[PDB]
Amino acid sequence: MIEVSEVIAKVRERLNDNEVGNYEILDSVLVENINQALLKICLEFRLKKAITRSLITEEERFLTLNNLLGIESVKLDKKEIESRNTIEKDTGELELLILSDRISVTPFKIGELEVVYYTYEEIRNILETIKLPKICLDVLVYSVLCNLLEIPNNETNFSVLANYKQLLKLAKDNLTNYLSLMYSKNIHFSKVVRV
Amino acid sequence: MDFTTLQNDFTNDYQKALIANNEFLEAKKYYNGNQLPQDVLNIILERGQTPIIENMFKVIVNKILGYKIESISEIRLSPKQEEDRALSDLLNSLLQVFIQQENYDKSMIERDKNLLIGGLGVIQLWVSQDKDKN
Amino acid sequence: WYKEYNEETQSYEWNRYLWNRNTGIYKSEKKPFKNGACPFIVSKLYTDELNNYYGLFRDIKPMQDFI
Amino acid sequence: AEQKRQLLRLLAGLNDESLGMAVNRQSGVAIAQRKESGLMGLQTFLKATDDMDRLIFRLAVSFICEY
Amino acid sequence: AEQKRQLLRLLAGLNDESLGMAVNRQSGVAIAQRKESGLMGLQTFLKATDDMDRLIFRLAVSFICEY
Repeated sequence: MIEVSEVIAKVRERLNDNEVGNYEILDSVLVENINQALLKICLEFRLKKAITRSLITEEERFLTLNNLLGIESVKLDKKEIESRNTIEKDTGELELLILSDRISVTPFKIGELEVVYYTYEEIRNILETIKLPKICLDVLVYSVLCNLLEIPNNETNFSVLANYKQLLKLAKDNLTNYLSLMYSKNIHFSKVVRV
Repeated sequence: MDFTTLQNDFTNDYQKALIANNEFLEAKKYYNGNQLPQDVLNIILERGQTPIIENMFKVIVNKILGYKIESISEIRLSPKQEEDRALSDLLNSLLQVFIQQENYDKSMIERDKNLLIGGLGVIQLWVSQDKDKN
Repeated sequence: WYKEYNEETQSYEWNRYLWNRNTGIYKSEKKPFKNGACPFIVSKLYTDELNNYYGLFRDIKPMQDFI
Repeated sequence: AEQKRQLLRLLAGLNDESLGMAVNRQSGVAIAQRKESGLMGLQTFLKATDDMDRLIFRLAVSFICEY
Repeated sequence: AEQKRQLLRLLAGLNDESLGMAVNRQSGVAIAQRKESGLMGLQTFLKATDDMDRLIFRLAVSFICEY
């Protein structure tokens, strides 16, 4: 778990804005930028998988998720749902209807939905805590810092942004290392193709 | 002689001959086109591919059995002594109604197919007498 | 054509029944050949498990499909 | 496609293509002659045809000797 | 695939393909003739068939001389 205070402190130090009195960058701006960074980080690395198992009937037809990034598996009464669409097809094959963070089934059928998806748990207060591995700290800083360096404070801000991009790439490499060590098999040989 | 030892000896004989009868049924399934396993068939059909089965050993068994169809062996009898000839030339005339019956070639070709596909060949004989002292 | 053994003589005879589904039996004759012989002569090439006839079609069918 | 086209003739027993040799091997029908063997792959089909012909002629002899 | 396709004919004893030569070697059935040997790989199968035929005809002679 990462506290927001330490991310904020590192960003303030890096922006030469570690002054309690002045705060040229408002904390609302920093919290919004941290939300954006959490968005991008959780989308690119698929950090947070969530499972929701609800029921849809004729009364309520939609399943309201929260902070949706992507759906990787849908079951309806232990039956695979195959295609995804946003158009509300009248009849045909059974598809999953996505309505911008509302989930239903296109040629509607009474039943239950077991959906696997991805989530943010974004923050709104400086005293909150980000439920992410500590290795994700440097990728949060260097990603939110590139978002703020492009305020035209200095004539050489974009070269500094370019340097921070490489630093961010290295941080992402570290994060990928961690994720592979956690959630991946410890294998050393491949399997023969069986057809 | 009663049901108890008949059931127990049938169980002992059937359980110790199951690993060979399973291979016999596998061999008869492989001879009749069923050559792919269920998981391989599923892996092929999930890619939208038509599973092609080359039954390359059915033609081998058919070639060996085609050699055996026309080389059907009969057994003739020869006399040991000189006085046994009138016996043997009698019995060789009496084996012809056993040779040229309709079931003989069918039983021999089924025997050779069972001996080649699997390992067993079983042929039974009977002494049926229908109505006219025959 | 049905194989049924008689009770006067103890041998099997074949009897013919011309009938229709959901109508009944049109004509029923018993032993219509003076010996009780079935007129049909059948032979199956390549009987297999599940009691089907296999033919020469099934082993050469995937080659034709691939062609 | 050429490989499966050759395998189609192979799988049906038409390898050892000597059918033209085999029909000229059936010129001698003098008194006591055997099959004068050619092919081996189609011999199951020929044997099934022989057994059905034997059953057909047994039934035909049983009809002729009765009617 | 071609190597294993040749090895399939090799492993079943169908190498030295002289079956058509061997069946023409069995034309002489005059008085006292031997097997007139061709193949060697299938000879175990032919010998097992010969021994089962000998047992079959021993049982058949024992039935004929008794019934």
